[PDB]
This record gives sequence, structure tokens and C-alpha cells, in this order.
Amino acid sequence: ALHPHEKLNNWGKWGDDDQRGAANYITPERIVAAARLIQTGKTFSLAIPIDSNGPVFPPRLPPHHTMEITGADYVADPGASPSPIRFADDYIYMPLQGSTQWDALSHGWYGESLYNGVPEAAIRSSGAGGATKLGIENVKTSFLGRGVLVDIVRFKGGSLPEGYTITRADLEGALAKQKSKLLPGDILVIRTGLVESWYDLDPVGRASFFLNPMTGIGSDTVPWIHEQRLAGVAADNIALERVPHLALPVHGNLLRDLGVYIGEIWWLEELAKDCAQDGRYEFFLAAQPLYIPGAVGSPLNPIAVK
Amino acid sequence: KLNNWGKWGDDDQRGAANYITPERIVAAARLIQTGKTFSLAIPIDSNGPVFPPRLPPHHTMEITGADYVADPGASPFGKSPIRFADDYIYMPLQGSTQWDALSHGWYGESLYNGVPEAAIRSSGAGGATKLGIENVKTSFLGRGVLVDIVRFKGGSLPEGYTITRADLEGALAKQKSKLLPGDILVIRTGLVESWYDLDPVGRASFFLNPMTGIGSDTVPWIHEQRLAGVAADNIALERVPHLPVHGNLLRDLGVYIGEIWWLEELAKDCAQDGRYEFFLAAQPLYIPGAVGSPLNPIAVK
Amino acid sequence: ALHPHEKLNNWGKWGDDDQRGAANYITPERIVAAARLIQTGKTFSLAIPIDSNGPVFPPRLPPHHTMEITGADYVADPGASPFGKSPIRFADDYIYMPLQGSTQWDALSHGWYGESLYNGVPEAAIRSSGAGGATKLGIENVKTSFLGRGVLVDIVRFKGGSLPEGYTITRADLEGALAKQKSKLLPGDILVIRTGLVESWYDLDPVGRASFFLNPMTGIGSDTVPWIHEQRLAGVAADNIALERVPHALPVHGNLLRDLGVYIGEIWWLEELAKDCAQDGRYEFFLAAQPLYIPGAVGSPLNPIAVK
Amino acid sequence: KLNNWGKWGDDDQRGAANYITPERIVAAARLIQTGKTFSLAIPIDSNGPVFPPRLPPHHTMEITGADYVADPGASPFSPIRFADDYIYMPLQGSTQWDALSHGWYGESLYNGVPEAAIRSSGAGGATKLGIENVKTSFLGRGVLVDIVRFKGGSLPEGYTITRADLEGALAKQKSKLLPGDILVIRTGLVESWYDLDPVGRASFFLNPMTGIGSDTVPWIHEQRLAGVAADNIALERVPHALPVHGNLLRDLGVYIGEIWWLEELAKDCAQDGRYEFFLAAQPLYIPGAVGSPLNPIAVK
Repeated sequence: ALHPHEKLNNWGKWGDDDQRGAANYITPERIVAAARLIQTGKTFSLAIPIDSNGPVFPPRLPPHHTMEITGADYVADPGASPSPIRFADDYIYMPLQGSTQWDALSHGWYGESLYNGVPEAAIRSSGAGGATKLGIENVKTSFLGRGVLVDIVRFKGGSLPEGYTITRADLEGALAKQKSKLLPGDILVIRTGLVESWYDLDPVGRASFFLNPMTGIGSDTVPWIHEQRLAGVAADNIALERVPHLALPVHGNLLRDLGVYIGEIWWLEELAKDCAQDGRYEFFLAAQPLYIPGAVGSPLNPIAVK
Repeated sequence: KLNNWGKWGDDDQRGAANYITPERIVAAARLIQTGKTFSLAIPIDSNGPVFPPRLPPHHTMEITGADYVADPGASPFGKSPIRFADDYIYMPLQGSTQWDALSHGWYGESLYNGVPEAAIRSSGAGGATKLGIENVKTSFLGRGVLVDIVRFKGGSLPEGYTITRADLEGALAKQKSKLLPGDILVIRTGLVESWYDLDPVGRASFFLNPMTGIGSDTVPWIHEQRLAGVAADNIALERVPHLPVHGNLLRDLGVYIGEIWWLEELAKDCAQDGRYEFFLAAQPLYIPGAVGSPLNPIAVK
Repeated sequence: ALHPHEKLNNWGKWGDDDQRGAANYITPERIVAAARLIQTGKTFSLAIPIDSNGPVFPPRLPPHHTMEITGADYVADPGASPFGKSPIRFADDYIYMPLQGSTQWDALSHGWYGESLYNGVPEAAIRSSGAGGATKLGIENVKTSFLGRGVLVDIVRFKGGSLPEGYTITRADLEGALAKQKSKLLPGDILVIRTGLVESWYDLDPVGRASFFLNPMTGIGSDTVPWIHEQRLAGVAADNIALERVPHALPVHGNLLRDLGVYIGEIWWLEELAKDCAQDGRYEFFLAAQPLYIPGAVGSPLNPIAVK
Repeated sequence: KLNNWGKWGDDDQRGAANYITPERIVAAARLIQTGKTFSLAIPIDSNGPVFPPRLPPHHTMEITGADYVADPGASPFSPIRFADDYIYMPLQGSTQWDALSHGWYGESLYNGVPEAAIRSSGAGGATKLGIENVKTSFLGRGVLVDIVRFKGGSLPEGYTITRADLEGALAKQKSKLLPGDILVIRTGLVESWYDLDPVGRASFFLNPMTGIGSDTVPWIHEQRLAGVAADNIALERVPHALPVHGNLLRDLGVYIGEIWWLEELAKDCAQDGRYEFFLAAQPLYIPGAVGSPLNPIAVK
């Protein structure tokens, strides 16, 4: 299930000091080509709402929004704070892996080294620099380029059964049905439907949700991802890889060996409906991370533009 | 009383974001000819400028590579050959590069389009139940234009200098830049560029000084130009003494305010190739009920 | 049954500008008397651990502890210099938590009904943190209180070693248990009630923990309120989550906080204290249950210590 | 080399907290004769001293009274109306105890605990020497030593408080230290903070700061103190090297308290001549933490 590093890796492909990995496949020419896909100006946000009500993998805590001062305060007391202008201010506490996200190459690995031989000792507490190598700031202008939706739900004409493993054949079959063709630097966005089952669940159902096996991609997608020179793979599930009822070889192979970024908890329902209606599954994607030095991932609001 | 109330209907919660139309996004995309990209964000960390008493953003790890050096058997999520690092942030949503929502500021008892201030509540009571930033989760992706006031003036701006309508129009003309409806205007004042070289005393003084920014007479012009948003590389956008513009932009016009953007590298590039118009991806995070958002604006040429 | 305010309240008892409520029952003489109960020097912490594993009423977040710098950092990088170059090595940490997220006192600013809080304080006085928080009845008003005499009433043992799910603890139960224990309450006492509920939480799996908060929970009922008033208690704490019985109106919250100005303690841990009291027969002790000094807050975490 | 490793056994994680015994708590309780109490905490808010780069504590509300003014129908969770709140803070961000896991030198902490035992919270935090090991400690006898009044005025900037000063102050007060005591030291430093403007507050931490010096450590050992707390930020004198931190936390297993507020207690003791008191200075029960906020209460 875990592909041997020596037979399948991108270490050294972009130099022995590179910290960007497969983001290097997104070059200026790939961005210009993506821009030519903005023909209609349609836009879609591929994020879930950042609030305390969304899926987040235990033991991670849900994002938590609080206000510092509100409109209600001025109803209560017109004389709040220091001028005729009235204002509201707020705060957030959240896991950076707590919502729609990119995971950096510093997020996961196996053994004592990360992508391109970076030692795990380089990934420290925040007060010691956090991810001092392979931090998400290395890709603060990346993931703006060409995106491609693969709608596995519509390809399967049904429910992915509980814990279904999405294969190479499934991905290629869906792209063929769509008459889509991948290019180097593409960000692949996979619709599994899993997040579309969350919000209707009651509290017991939401506990069960994470105890269940969960649909996602399998090990035989990893050579394909390498062959297609994708920069990142995102999905509308929580762990990208299929999760059983714990090896996680796809995480290890993508992040450490290929230097390919992982996107999770994206929201693809409205994008997928639009692509079904206009037949265009390739689009311009603005999926830049936040500029967070030493972080091992970021929340974002990916925008698909057609 | 100059205002846009009702312009887009009595139920509208998006304001001047409605100037960004699909056709205008298509036009902006045609500006992507080289593929050059520039992040207009400052780093999110505890060392950036933030208006007191706002807390600096604060990053912590939940588990790190160092933990596995210390204890190879670390199993945050159970026994696995896979090793992981996870992290967290606490920050003001007004604590870094930001958009301010229309729910961020007003005067009197009403916000944009007659929304009562009673609609803007604690997070447990819905936060901004109207005019929350989620209303523009697909906005601020379109055409951007830089106006470089430092370059126009030929020197660093005086402490507390009021940037006038004449300065904005004059600088755009010298650049041969033409604004279009729906544009996001990004203003280089230079103020934030001074921050990172400051020592702790300098950083305290930074917020005691008057601070350069736009003045009241820019508001009719911003209205006439049908801008969707105005952002700057200062902390408060408008000039601050040792806030009429906030009130008029957010409440009366429904025009968004961007603060603590980073424009130094973009400004050098635009001076070189002569192009101050670009495609801008400056979408907010999707945070329902929030009164603003962090972001990472990307200028694309 | 919500007890009518006019028949049962302490408004004005300690003046119409008072913000401390029943904490005023704890007097220097009552503290001196409580200190005389320190005869053996046995100590018991009545707190649950502050971590992300404890009971917290949804949608409140679990407390969350993170490190800023750790020993592991120096294993990975001996030269780690967080402050900076030094032979001394440091570890530092942070917490994010609800102040109602663990073992707690709830201030009189935490709960009320209608438009007024204890002693006629307008609800408009309780604002966002940036506008002063609880500008009246904040927990700082009792930064020196809740150190005095405590009395355990072990309702679990009184009822034979267990309480049914959702059981309503009555006046008669409280008096009956105190009589069995040969305990006598005095004005100013902090009453600590063992319901056993928190003793069932930690073995639950994620589904069980979700169910825990969806179903009825044992606690005190409405007819305990006049008794609490009678007895001139300063505060009432329990090892459940809501103090009063919760169904599958919450009049007790309203009557205690608003009408009487009596403080509510929740998610205390009483199992070891109760075992000790069963063995030595002493249910009255010195209690150090001071809140944190947090101006404008509507409650506080704490580590209550029973001293015998 | 002076140290307590092994004094309380190889498995011990409590250090000098073991000097506080039941009999010593009983003795301390007899000092409660007036029933007067004093909080020795500063307010937890964003306005207090906190050593950079630590951030100030930050209080926010989840729901407030104002919400029901704006919207009578607010239903966060009823006729009952509720206010709920949150705190984000460094555990070293206010009045505090520092655990034995907070500081050391070399690769070993108190009693030979490896520094590899002190990990991220997701990996157990301080898996040994966490503050939970003393969740019932620091309730016992406290003694104030008022160095400000002993010196007859405010201490000079960066003044090193010596063994002779501590002994001299105790002698002037007619105080007698006993084993198990918690020593509480008034330097006055925190009493200068709140009147400072933002520039002064920046300078405050760049300046040398008054505190105890190296020659106090053998005396702290000989006196069998459980912990030493002060109303400065770092306990030991800080220059522009921190041997006292290392010797106390790693070698002796003695706890360090910082940012205590002693103004009102010190005034009371000067008036009635009593500098010994019952102290309730328990930490919060935070497993794997390397310190804790608290509200220490002195009772006389």
C-alpha cells in the first residue's frame, strides 16, 4: 500500500534546497493558461462556513468565533468605547486543519525525514519557529492556477458506499466521461459527496460520522498523481485518503515522497452542478493559503472562476 | 447623506460588491498576460502591526516534528507509521491583512441599507446576522488598481499626512491609470513598510503618532468611480489624529475597507512594467456572522 | 416552579448598591470558625482536570491547552533560544477555554430572567468584553470570597450508592442526608452536593458523550430554593453540569442567581472527598474555592480545596 | 551542585512541595485569627505586565446581557437569560506558579527527568513534572518579606536582592521562617506598572529588573521553603544568564511564583506587625501544564 520511496519520489526534482515541492509545477505559463478559462466570469466558493457547526476530525476542536464589541453593545449603552463612529470587532480560535484547508508538506511524513530530506527536527514548537522548513509561507503565492473537478459521485451514478476506495480507474473514468484532460500543475478537486452528508446529522450521527470508515482515494492513485504532475489534490471529505474503521500510506507518499499538497473539507456541490450544466470541468482556481510563517497548513476560501 | 441605500434593493446585504459583475471579472482576467504573482499580505504571526488593544495573532502547535525526535512512539491520533504536525491560531479578524465587512462600522443606530445595529450581536446570538462577511464570500476577485502615493509625492509621507482626492486623482493620472466600475483600489502610503525594522519602543510610538491616510474629500470620488472596495498599507485606511470616512464608506456607500496590505513589491513591479492594473484575488474567508476577515490578496499580471 | 420574586428574594438585603449577594454571608468570624475545622491537614482537590476530555455543555468548546515551547524542542535543536541565547531552557504554554468550561463558579452576572439581574442590575450592564464585560456583578466582586466553611451532602450515599438518571433532588433529600451524616449547616456555608453524575463521564465513548447531554440529568429541584434561602448559604456547588435537574425553564438558575444572589458551582469532583467523609464522619470542612481575579467575567474556573 | 534529587525518592515529581505536610497545614490554619483576607493577584485582563513575547490575557464574551436588549428573543441554548465567556491566555501570563517542568538547564529537569518528557500538548505536554502533581499544594503557611519597607523606599532599577536583605527584612519584621513555608517577596516592581504609558511599558521590559540574586539560593535550600513568589515578573534579578531559575527549578525542585500583587497585604502587615499567614495558593488542575494562573489568598 505504501509505495517505496526510491521507485516513486520527486526529491531533488527542483533542487536539493527546494521547499515548495509539486507547487513548482505551477509556473507563470500555467497561470496564464488558467486565466484564459475565465470566459463567463461565474464564481463559486469551495469553502464550508468557518463556525462551530462543521466537520472537524477529532480530537481537533471546531473553529470558534467570538465578538469583542457588537452592535448590541450600543443598543445597551450608546456611550460604548472611545467618537460618533460605532464599530464591531471579532476574533477566531481555530485549528489550521479545522475547516476547508491546505495541508503543507510539513504536515505529515514517515520516518525521520520529510519531503526532500528535511529533518523532522526542523518542525518545532511555534516559539521555536514552527515549521522552520516546509512551512506554508513557502507557497504564499501558489495554488492559483488551473483546477479540475472530478465528480466521482456523478460518475458512479450513486452513493459512494460507506468507506468506498476511489481508484485510479475511477478518477480516469470520471475525467473521460467529463471529456476532461489534465495538465501539469493542475489542482485536482475530487467530489466524493461526504461533506454533503454532515450538516443534516444530529449529535449522535456526527459522532458516528468519524467512527465510520470514510470514502476517499486509495493507494493506486498515488502513481497516477505522480504521472500527471499535479500540484495538489483536494477533496470534499475530511482525510482525502480512504479511512478504515492506521497505515495512511497515501498521506505519507503524497506529502513526503511526491511533495504534493493535500486539500480537505472543500465544498463542491454547487461547482459540480454548474459543471454538469455547462460541461466545463476545468477552471481558474484561486486557492491561495494564508501567509502564516511556520504553519503546517492553512484555512482558505478557494474560488473557482469560469 | 450621499448614499447607495436601495441602489441594489432594500434587501441587499452586499453593497458596492455588487459592482463586481461576471463581465468585469472576465475583463480583469485578460490582464493576466505574464503570470507574475504578488502576495499583498503581511505575515500572520505575533510580530506584526495591530491597533491596540487588539491582540497580535498567535500561532501554536498541537504536535510537532520535535515530539517524534523526543518520543518516536508519539501517537496523537493512534498508532501509525505516519507522523503528523498540527497547529492552531488565535487572532483578531481585524488583526492582520484584512477586509472589513459592512457590519464593522457605522454611525447612529443604523448600518448600510437601514440594517438596525441590533442585528449585530454576540457570536452566540448569531454575530452579524445581517451584513456578515459571508455575504461576499465570492467577492473581491476582479480588477485591482494600485495608486502609489509615495511615488507620486517623491518621498515618505509626513506623519499623519491627509491623502486627498487631488492626491489620488493626481497619482492615477501620472501613472496613466484609468479606474473602472467594480475596481478595487489599493493605496500605497508606505506606512506599514516602516514597521518591521522598529524596536519595541518604536512600535509603541507607531500607534501614538498621527497616521497617514485618506481624508473626507475622497468619499464623493470613491462613490463616483463605483469602486467596490478601497484597501491600503496603513492600519486605519483614513487619516487618524494623534472617523468620518469609515462611517461614510461602510454605512452610506456600502464600500469595503481593506487594511494592513503589503504593497512594496507590487509597487516596484508596476513602476517597472508601467502596468498598475491587475487581476486581484482578494476573497475573504467564509466566516458567517463575522465583521471582517483575514486574507491573502494575490495580484496577478 | 419559578418562585415569585416578591415572595422570595434578597434584593436590598445588603443595600441597593450591593454587587456581592450571598457572598456577604461569609464574614471574618465565619472564616475563623471554618479554620478551626483544619484539625488533620488532609486536603482534597475538588476539580476535574482542565483538558479537552472533560464534560462541557454543548456548544461550549472544551478547554484547549497548547505549548509555545517544550523540552522536545531542545532535543530537536539544542540551540533553541526562545528568549534567546541562554543556558537555561524553558517550556511555556497557553490555554483557550470557556470560563464555564470546567470546574467553575458562575457569577451573579451569568444568569437571570426578564430584563434585570440580582438587585435590579439592568441586563444592559452586561456587555461585550470590549465594552467592559459584566460592568456590574462581575466575578471580581468576589475575588476574596468562597474561602470559608464548606459542607458536603452526599446524596448518592444517602440514596444507597446511586441516583437514577434525571433524579430530582429535593429539600427532603438534602435535610435527610444532612441528618444521616449528623451534619449541621450554618449561615455563610458553601454547600457541596454529590450527585455522582461526573463520575460516569470519563469512561464514555464519543457516542455515549453525545447522548450524555441529550438526556435528563440529575440535580436539585425547585423546592430546594426556599431551603437554600433559609439556610443563608453563600453558594451551592455540585458534581453535575447544570446544578439543577435538567429535563429531556431552569427556574432554579433564575431564582438562585437573580432572586437570592446565591452562586452556582458546577462540574466539581467529589468522589474522593466523599469517601474520606464516609470514613471519618466529618462532612464540614474549610473550603478554599476562590475564583480567579477576572474583571468583567461572568464566572471562573477554579481548583477548590477541601481542608480537614 | 547543591540539589534535592533523591531526597523524596527516585519516583518523586513534587520536589519541595513535599515540605508542606498535613501537620504544617494545621499549624498554618492556627494563624487564622481575624478572618481578614487578601487577594494577591493582579487582574486577568489585557492591561497587565506580561514578559514579551508572551501575549496579554484576552477575555471575550460568547453571549451577553446586551444581546437580550437588542433581541429579547435571543436563544443561545428559555425564560432564563445567560451570559457566557472565554479566555485566551499564556499560563505564564498573569499571577502565576511555574511548575518544575517550566525551566532547567542541560538535558535533565528535576530528579533526572529527561527534557524529552516535556512535549507538545498533543503528545502529553509535561508528561512528568506537570503542575497537576501539586494540585493540592501551596496551601499552608506563607510569609511576606517586604523588601521595599526594609530598604526604606523603592528599590533602585535592577537592584539585586541578597540573602542579607531577606534575612534583614525578616529580622526587622520579627518573622521566623519555618520548613514548608511559601516565601512571598515584595519588590514593588508591579506597583509601578499600571501608571506607565505604552512607551514606558515597552521600556519596562528592556530595563534591568530588580529581583533575587544567586546568593539567595543556598538560603532558600537551608530554610526548606516550598516555593518563592514575588511581585516582579522574573523573580530573579534580570539584566540588560538565569542561574536562580535553574538552581531552584531543576536542582532544588522549588517552585517560582511571579506577578503577585502584594501592596495591600504589605500595608496590612505593616499595621498589625504580623507577616506570617495562612496562604491558599493552589494552582489550577491542568494536566501536563508547566505552570498555572491563580488567585492566591492570604488569610490572617
